[PDB]
Amino acid sequence: GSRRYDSRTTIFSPEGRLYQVEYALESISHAGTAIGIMASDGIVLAAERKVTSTLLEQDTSTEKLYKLNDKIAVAVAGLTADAEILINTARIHAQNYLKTYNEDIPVEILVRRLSDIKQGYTQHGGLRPFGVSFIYAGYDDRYGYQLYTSNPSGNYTGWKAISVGANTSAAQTLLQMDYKDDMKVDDAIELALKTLSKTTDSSALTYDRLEFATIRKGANDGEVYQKIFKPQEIKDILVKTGIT
Amino acid sequence: MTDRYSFSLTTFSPSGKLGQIDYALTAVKQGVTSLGIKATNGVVIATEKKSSSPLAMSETLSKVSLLTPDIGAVYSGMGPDYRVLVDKSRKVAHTSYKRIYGEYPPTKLLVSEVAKIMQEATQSGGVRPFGVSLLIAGHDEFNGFSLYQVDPSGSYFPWKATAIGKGSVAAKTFLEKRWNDELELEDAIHIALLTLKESVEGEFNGDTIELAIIGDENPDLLGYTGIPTDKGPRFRKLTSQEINDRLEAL
Amino acid sequence: QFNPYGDNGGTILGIAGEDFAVLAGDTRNITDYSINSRYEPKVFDCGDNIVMSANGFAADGDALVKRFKNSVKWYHFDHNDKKLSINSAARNIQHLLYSRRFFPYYVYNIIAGLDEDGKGAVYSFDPVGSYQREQCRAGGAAASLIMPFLDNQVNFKNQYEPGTNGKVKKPLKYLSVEEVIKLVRDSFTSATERHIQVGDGLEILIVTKDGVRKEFYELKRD
Amino acid sequence: GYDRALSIFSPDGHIFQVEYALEAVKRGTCAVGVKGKNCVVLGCERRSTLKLQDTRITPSKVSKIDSHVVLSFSGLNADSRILIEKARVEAQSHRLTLEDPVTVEYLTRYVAGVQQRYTQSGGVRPFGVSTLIAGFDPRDDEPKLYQTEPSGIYSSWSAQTIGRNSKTVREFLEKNYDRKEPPATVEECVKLTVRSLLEVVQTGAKNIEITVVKPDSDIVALSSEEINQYVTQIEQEKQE
Amino acid sequence: TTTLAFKFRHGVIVAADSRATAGAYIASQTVKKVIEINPYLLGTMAGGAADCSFWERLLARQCRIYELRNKERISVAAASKLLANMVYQYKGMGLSMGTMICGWDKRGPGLYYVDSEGNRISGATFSVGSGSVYAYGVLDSNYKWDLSVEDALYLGKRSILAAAHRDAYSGGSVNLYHVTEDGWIYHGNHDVGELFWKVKEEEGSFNNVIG
Amino acid sequence: TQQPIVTGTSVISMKYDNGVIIAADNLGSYGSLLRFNGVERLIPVGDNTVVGISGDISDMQHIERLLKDLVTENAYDNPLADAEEALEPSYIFEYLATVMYQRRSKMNPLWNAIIVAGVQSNGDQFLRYVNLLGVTYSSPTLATGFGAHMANPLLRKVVDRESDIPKTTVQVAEEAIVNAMRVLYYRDARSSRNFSLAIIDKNTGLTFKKNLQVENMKWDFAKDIKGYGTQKI
Amino acid sequence: NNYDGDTVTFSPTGRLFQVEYALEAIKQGSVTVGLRSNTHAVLVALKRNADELSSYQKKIIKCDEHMGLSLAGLAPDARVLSNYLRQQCNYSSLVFNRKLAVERAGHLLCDKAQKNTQSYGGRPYGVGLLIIGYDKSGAHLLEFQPSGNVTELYGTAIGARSQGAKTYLERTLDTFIKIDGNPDELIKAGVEAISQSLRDESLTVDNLSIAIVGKDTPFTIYDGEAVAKYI
Amino acid sequence: DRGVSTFSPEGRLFQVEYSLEAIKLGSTAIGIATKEGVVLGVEKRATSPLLESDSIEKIVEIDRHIGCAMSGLTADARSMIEHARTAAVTHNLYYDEDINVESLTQSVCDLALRFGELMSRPFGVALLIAGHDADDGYQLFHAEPSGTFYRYNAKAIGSGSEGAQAELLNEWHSSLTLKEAELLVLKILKQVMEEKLDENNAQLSCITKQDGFKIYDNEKTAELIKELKEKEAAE
Ligand SMILES: *[C@@]([C])([C][O])[C@](*)(=O)[C]([C]C1=[C][C]=[C][C]=[C]1)[N]C(=O)[C]([C]C1=[C][N]C2=C1[C]=[C][C]=[C]2)[N]C(=O)[C]([C])[N]C(=O)C1=C([C])C2=C([C]1)[C]=[C][C]=[C]2
Ligand SMILES: [Mg+2]
Ligand SMILES: [Mg+2]
Ligand SMILES: [Mg+2]
Repeated sequence: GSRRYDSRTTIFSPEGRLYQVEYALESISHAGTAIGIMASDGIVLAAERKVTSTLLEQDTSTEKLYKLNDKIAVAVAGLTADAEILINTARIHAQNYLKTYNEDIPVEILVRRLSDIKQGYTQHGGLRPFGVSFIYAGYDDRYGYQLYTSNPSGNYTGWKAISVGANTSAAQTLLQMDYKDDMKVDDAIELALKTLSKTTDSSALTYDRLEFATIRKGANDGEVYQKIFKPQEIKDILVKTGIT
Repeated sequence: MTDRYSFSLTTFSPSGKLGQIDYALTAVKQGVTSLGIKATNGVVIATEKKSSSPLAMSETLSKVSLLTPDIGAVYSGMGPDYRVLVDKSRKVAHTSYKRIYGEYPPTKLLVSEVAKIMQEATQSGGVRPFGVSLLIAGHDEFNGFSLYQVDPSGSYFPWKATAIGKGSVAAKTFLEKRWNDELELEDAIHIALLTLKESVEGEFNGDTIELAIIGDENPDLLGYTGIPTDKGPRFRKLTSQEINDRLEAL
Repeated sequence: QFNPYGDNGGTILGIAGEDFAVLAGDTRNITDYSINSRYEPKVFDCGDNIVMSANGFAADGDALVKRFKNSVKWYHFDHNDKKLSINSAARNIQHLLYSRRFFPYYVYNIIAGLDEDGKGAVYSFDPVGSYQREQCRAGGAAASLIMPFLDNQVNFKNQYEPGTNGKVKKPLKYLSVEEVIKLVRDSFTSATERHIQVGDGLEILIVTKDGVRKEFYELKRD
Repeated sequence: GYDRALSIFSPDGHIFQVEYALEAVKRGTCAVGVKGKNCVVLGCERRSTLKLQDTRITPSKVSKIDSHVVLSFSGLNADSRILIEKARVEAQSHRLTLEDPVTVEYLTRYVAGVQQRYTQSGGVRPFGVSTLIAGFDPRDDEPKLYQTEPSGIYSSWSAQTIGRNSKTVREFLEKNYDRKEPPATVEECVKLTVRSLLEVVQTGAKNIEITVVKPDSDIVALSSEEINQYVTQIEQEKQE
Repeated sequence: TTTLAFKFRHGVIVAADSRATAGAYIASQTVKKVIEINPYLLGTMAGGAADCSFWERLLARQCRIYELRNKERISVAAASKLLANMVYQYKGMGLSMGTMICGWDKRGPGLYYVDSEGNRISGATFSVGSGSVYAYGVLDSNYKWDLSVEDALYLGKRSILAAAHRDAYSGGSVNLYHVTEDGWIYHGNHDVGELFWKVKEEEGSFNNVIG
Repeated sequence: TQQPIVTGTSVISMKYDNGVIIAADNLGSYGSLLRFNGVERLIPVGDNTVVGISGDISDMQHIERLLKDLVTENAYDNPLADAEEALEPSYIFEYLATVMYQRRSKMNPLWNAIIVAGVQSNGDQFLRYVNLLGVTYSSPTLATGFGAHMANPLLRKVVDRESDIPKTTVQVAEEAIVNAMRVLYYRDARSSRNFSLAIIDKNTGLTFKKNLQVENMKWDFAKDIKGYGTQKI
Repeated sequence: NNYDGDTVTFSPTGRLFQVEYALEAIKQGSVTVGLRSNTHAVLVALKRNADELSSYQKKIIKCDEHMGLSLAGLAPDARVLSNYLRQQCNYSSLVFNRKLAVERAGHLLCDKAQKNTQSYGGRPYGVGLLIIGYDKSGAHLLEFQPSGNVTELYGTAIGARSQGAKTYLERTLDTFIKIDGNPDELIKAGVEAISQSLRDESLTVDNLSIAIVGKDTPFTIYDGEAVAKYI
Repeated sequence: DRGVSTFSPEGRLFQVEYSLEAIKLGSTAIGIATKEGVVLGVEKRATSPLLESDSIEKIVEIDRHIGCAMSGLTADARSMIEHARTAAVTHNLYYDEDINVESLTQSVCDLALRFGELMSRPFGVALLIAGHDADDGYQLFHAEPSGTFYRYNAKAIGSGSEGAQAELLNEWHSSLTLKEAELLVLKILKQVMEEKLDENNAQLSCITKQDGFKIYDNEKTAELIKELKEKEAAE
């Protein structure tokens, strides 16, 4: 019967690893690098678009940075199509919470929910897991500014600074070196771009090969603003920090 | 009986590759060339009508398809897969949008829905991926004109101009030299015909080429008068004669 | 509007002795003012020395008996031909009745046999499963005519010993099978006189350690 | 639905998927449980390969199932969340239907039953998780400490460890822990728990987590400085 | 029917009549309205005979499984709650039950009132049935915590008698139970006909009646 | 739950020494309208059973099809279908009685009253009744609807109890049935003159008589009846 | 070889190996004999024990007052199939007031076993059955194979060493068929038939199991000192 | 791979045969039936000295008149015990009586072969079911994952089973007392166990008509162990 053709996606190896999860992580390691840095007065999200073309319409393009709600955003590393499935689920979950409790969803609760969905695909159903790793950047009134990551295993952890995708080993070393606790957003912006500029596989880091976003309390009085940077605005911040 | 294939047929290999998606992209590569170019006041999509037999009436086989009055689509790869995707794309435009908001979806969101259908064929049980890449050209009020590519993985990207299928690498190079941000629609049609001639071997005329545009509103194609706000479809398929007229000034 | 219930009349009577038990019932079947049958059996040998009668709506009564007979059959299959005790049958019948709590069997059920000490046993049920063991019980159309007579002549109620004047009761001496059948026949002859749904014939089933025996007696056919 | 039998017997009478789930537990960070005379202490290892971590928001290793019971684990982190959620739901369901909080033995029996169910159900793999469940029964002052594993077997322990290098810390506990006279105070119990982790951990900085559970729903997590004082005292006595 | 139960120093007394009625007709006079759930747990029956009987036997099985699983006797509170949740499923469907779950557990003597309407109430004194209103008068006036077992058994018996006399749908005989920490003890069947005359003479009550 | 539309009236029957007789008129009434005049309400099953049906005709036609299908199904993988393992009156009845009671228990009854008349393998007479409620009974005489009120009294004068059955011949029994059908034609407003009669004998087998008429009717005394009390002319 | 992984796969010569392997389980089972006359039908079964402390596994199962069988192979599969027969016999009685024909009982078993040989996921039954009964056409004996094949016979035997008893019955055919109105002599012929399949061990009091059904004889099973008469 | 419900060429179910191998790895459990009662005993086999041995529950009550000992993958037994307890209590609900030991055993064995592609695999545990009823008296059954159950006068399951069974072959007779059976289980357990038998690593239990199913205290078993040592030293 059909058993003959079943790959058995949800089994342990003799060493106690999940085959498909490990191979999904291998896929993600070839994806464009995404970096998240948390500061005292905000969060930075930086990400590298993969070998683009001159004929790609950049200003209407979005492959890395997505908005989950007004307070929370995500950087993607892996299969974009798989990520959009999860992103829409997270957007719905955030709205369900808001409808139920009349309060914006705490960041961790949203992260746990998505991570639980990923976990399910590794334990039951016989389907391949989602080949996606997220960096969650968000704010709530309990813990303030928060950075999380999740991977196909469905395991998630909190960070002060973190990278996913390609060259994370090199990127994490550079972040661990220059990061300090009393750091500010403007400094974190500079750190993120400098780290991408050194880890990138491209010849030079340009505006057309980047997606950038900040979450700042730099909004008029006690409130939070999400800024998805435009192509011209990425070009300006590259000149300001002294990369181009 | 029962469908007992409740498991994925597309899985990650040790190298991190999704084999069936790669193989689907290979099928797209073998397919006939199709392209899309975006102008300031319009979009053009074009392809070759590769007739399987001269006894076959190639007019009955439509490679360029209307999805909504302001959105059109063309493909490269497996024709039957494209035909069912067009049926589903047309339906989802109504069920997931028009029946809710009372208006047709913007290009990017219809593309998003088509992409979702193609992603699910890449993860769901007992199915293979669609063996096609789509080029979807369209217009809407708040985003203006736009051109999107959709791949077997479900990934989609917006383009100023592009090409897919047999001679895509050469065609994309040709488009890079000719494309600028000040092109009028007629200039884009002219460039589309030049680009397409390079990939075609045999006859090159209005009967062997299929070409459609997203441009100005066509009140003559609306089918009724009396409502000022309803000005007609922006999608228009060029006739055999209309193509031949532009081949003389080529 | 369709009424799924009916009333087939009839009356039944169970009396328990010291080492025996009887279950009697008239053989008349009726609808409204018409007679369907002058002889339509209403008391059945269900097996394992148990007799049973479901009186009221005959279609529901026939179904219940049919199900209990079936329950006895499967009790043997599942438990190595073990004999179903009268107390175990009663509990089983409760669950048959309550399984239709929201569309009841419109019947009053009585079973009779011998308990595990060999003594006579009678159990009576309400239409939805409430059951109780008793020494004497009449059910059906003329139940209210017969029961007071049995309280007086079986349990010696309101009867005292002459000379004492209400100070000392009549002692509860057990009855023989011959004395019991007399009370049964007089009960049904009296009920036949004053109740229009009772008559035609009387069929009595007697249960002893030796088995199940039958006795039939005619009644007035008016 | 996906019905495939993933956990099955092999010719030698082994269920490899359950045994491979134990290998996932062996890979997991070390967890230790020690019960004193009037308390239970749960110690947990934090691997220092991950720095630049935000310790405020990172999921803690010890999880409260109810106000009087806690659960720590070793193995797949994502798998542990599913067991913890189920346990928490059952704890409230028990209070709701029986008007008493769960006993530690009951909660353990439930969690172990869930684990077992995933070893003979179609289309699912076993949990790659072993748990240590500790606490005090309602209106009781006797300490409780149980362990579970992927196969679904569970048992009570005077002291126990699970995870990577658990063989070493179990060796330490077997010679140091006396049944006739267990850790009489909280200090003695915590000290023994820290000592046991210091055999394996590496550095005694932010790598050791300690959670003390006392009777009548008195649960508290020690801070870095409080634990660091134990690490200091232990090594100063060792220099002799 | 008339049933009652009350907690006191030395446990809980449980009493009930034995009459069953089908309209004005007295169907039975020997019915058992107290139910034996376990050696330490009793349940009363009022309203639907079948309903009360079926669901409390269902509860008893539920309680027995609990003992096997947990190696521990169920509490009075948990038992009453299992019943309450069971009948709550069928609310508005036509069930008719008024019960009392009486027992001794780790918390001492326990007494819960449970009905088909959905009420579940802990209390020291309850009476349910058509004759409850007559029984309450005797209970409330004579009930104390410091009551002897002899006096407590009489109170529960005398209270049923009051109701059996006045209420047309109550009578027959009195069944008595005493629940201790060592389990429940049956204290006999007492015919109301004989009991009435005895109590009249010894107590002096019921002066209006002639005998 | 429904209401009957097109209906059939009385079915009457009785036992005699060697078999059973059953009869029913050929009318299908539509309320007070005597709509259909050629309706057969006696339906033979094999050569040993006749099922007589009263009540709703659409439900009758449904039952008629169940019985026709029952014969077909019994012959499947049955070499003794025309011999030892042929359908018995008791098998046919119990099947119908099962269906009737099941349908009433779903509150969607077959609005009929049925009499199954036949002779068993051992020569024993079979005569049993079943209706929309699943109520069953047997008696030496059986009748449905108006027949229960008017025919049974006449047939019970011939066979009052079980011991009168051997004393009753086929000529006497048929005579009684034919007289009962005349009385029903006098007194039942939903009856017809035309009827069918079936005899199932253990010796001579199944005799099915069609197109029978009520005859020897008394109407002459009507000429003398004038007015409603005081009128003389 | 490559075509025995499941029941849904024919081999290149048109064989179903999983069914043939299920057939093999019957040959490993203990011997049981069936035979009949015109008035009665008899089952004789050699029961098997695990060891001296153990009981002797029961081989004969009653289905109705007029029908029953003996098993050889997987006992749980016999419990499932006999339960199905009990239900079918019971459906026939409750609905049609009719005792189920033995031939029709065989047709129902055939069809139930067949479904397990043509569908993926399931497995064939691993047991052989000998059904006896007395119905309206007299005494009957059936042999059931889990391939689905059911056969009506005068006599037969299944299980280990069953060929010896089957040969004996083939010789005795003309004799035992005539044993009418004599249950003890028909059982004697059955006990003598099963004896031809014995090696080393002999028929003891707790080893032998006999069952009979007939004209005025309900299906009854004889075990223990009740069969000492026939030893 | 291959089906879960597949027959081998010898006519055996692969998975059932493989589960029997898992049971051979399990700790020893012994049962002896007498006219005065049935005794059940088990090897606890703690993996470490820190493990509180009294929490090891390998002897289990099903009803007041039925007990049960297990050997093999003991986690698999929990749902079998749960079903058995439910079956026993449910029958008491439907029939107002104790359930026959054989009928209870048959109910447990009906679960055994409910596996395929229902549960995904057979049970990896064997059960000794001991009890008493009025019809057949004191009984001992051995329930396997094949769905088969044999009645036994005496039976041993687990790692030291064939060695223990041979010993039970010689020692058992129809006139054994309860005390004699208790010492006999302790004797044979001590013989097949790796570690030295004491009250902490071994557990006794019995079922009598009067007192019902009882698990023995460690203090009570300790005296029976001391009584065993002295009687072996007596000759
Ligand atoms: C008092 C006598 C009256 O409240 C007392 O409550 C007793 C309680 C009791 C009796 C026997 C056993 C245990 C407890 N109650 C009865 O005697 C009731 C009276 C009653 C009938 N319906 C009802 C009652 C009380 C309160 C609500 C609803 N008797 C019964 O329950 C019995 C006799 N059942 C029936 O009479 C019938 C039922 C049930 C039923 C009938 C009659 C007909 C059709 C379907 C069901
Ligand atoms: Mg696709
Ligand atoms: Mg009259
Ligand atoms: Mg409940």
